[PDB]
Amino acid sequence: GASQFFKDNCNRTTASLVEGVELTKYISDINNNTDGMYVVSSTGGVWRISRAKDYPDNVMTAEMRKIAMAAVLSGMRVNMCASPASSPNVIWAIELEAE
Amino acid sequence: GASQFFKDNCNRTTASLVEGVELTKYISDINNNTDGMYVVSSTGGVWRISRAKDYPDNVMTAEMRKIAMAAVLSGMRVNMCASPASSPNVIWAIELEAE
Amino acid sequence: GASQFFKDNCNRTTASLVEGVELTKYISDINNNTDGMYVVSSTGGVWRISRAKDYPDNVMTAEMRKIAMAAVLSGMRVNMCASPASSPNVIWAIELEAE
Amino acid sequence: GASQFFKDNCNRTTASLVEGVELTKYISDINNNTDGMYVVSSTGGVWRISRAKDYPDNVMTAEMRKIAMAAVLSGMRVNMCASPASSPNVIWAIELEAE
Amino acid sequence: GASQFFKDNCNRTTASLVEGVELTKYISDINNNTDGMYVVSSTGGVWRISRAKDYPDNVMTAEMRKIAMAAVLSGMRVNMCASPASSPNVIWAIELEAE
Repeated sequence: GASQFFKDNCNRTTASLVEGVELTKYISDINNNTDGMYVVSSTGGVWRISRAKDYPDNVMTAEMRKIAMAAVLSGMRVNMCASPASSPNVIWAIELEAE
Repeated sequence: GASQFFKDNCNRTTASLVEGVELTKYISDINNNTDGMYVVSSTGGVWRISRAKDYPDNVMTAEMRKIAMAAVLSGMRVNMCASPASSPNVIWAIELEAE
Repeated sequence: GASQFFKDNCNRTTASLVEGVELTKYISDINNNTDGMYVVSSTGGVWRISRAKDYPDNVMTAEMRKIAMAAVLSGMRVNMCASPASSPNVIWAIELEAE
Repeated sequence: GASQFFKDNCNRTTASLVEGVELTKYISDINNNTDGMYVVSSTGGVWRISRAKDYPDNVMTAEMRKIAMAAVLSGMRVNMCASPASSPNVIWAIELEAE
Repeated sequence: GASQFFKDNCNRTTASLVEGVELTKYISDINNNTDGMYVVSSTGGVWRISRAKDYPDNVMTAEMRKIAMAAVLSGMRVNMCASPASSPNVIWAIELEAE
């Protein structure tokens, strides 16, 4: 489940905390309208991974992409801090968990 | 099979949707007349991977290459949104599926 | 245990050595007040990974991220040289340990 | 075996087609006149991996290094389009095969 | 042990050949006087991985880090061309072996 750190850091934002998600699809799309990176959960949820060109969020967002692909390949679950009202929703924090 | 999101997104374009493709070869070529990144399926179909030097699509196309190689290395299948307006067809979106 | 080298180099700083830690979560966060990369141990301790924009520390901190993610995915333990001057404590050195 | 596509593209070059090669060593060297990336086959052949500073071949050559490393670590075979009469030979195209 | 190519290339320098090293720790350190990337063997020896800011040695030094981490993670041995001038000795060339 979500570490207390992660939980605490999400609640103080107007985002929703999603725990123990299994990601089953990883999407790269450069079509004009959908241009971006997406993940889909086992339950059919869809999320957009945040993007950023400038330091330092270009680092965090790169790692988000690494975490998402690692979850899909290995079946490890993730916890997410994501916007609560949109389709697809956007990821603002993600936590890869071994246990 | 392809997620609904992925399906929906490809259906809005001139491109066609290819599902359940097993990629078995990954190619990098720097000969000027055939320069490019390609993948080959178990049936011998060929696709070119999109490239881009500018942000943000240089990010998405880097992720397409990562997805392509992951699929070849692990046998995991992919869903593609490919444009038939070039030989080989060009990948505009790709979906890695565990499930 | 930490190598002699690591041990000795951490001793000559104002930070503390943490040995044989099992990392079980890896976090990327772009929320306003939490912006960064974090790791969580099997014992619920939390650390911030250092970051740097310019050469050569950009290389070192990139490797810290690769090491931390490798530890989470493989169960390999780490040794850390962390400064407790911040909360969460910040990693100044990290040692991946296998065989 | 080399895909038909890969064969045809090397067929249209001045190179040699090298099939079913097992790569067993991966080398990085920064010494003055031997500097470069090289691979060695199970039977002792040596090839230099092409390098390039400029887009788009900087992308292709990075992918060639990734394919080389993957073949070494996983024992997967590669097909090459390479110079035939030097030592080391240079690789102009490489195909990673799961098949 | 080392390929003959690797041996021949090291022997043209002031550096020394070290063979069949099993690396067991991988270190990233940004502390002021110990700022760099290091590896430690099963035998307890320590080496510094070369760093480079500009093309083309930034490519080769990036590959050295990749090789070093792979060795630690997989237990695969390396051969190194290392200069005894500095302490710890500096890796100028490295060869990952599979077979």
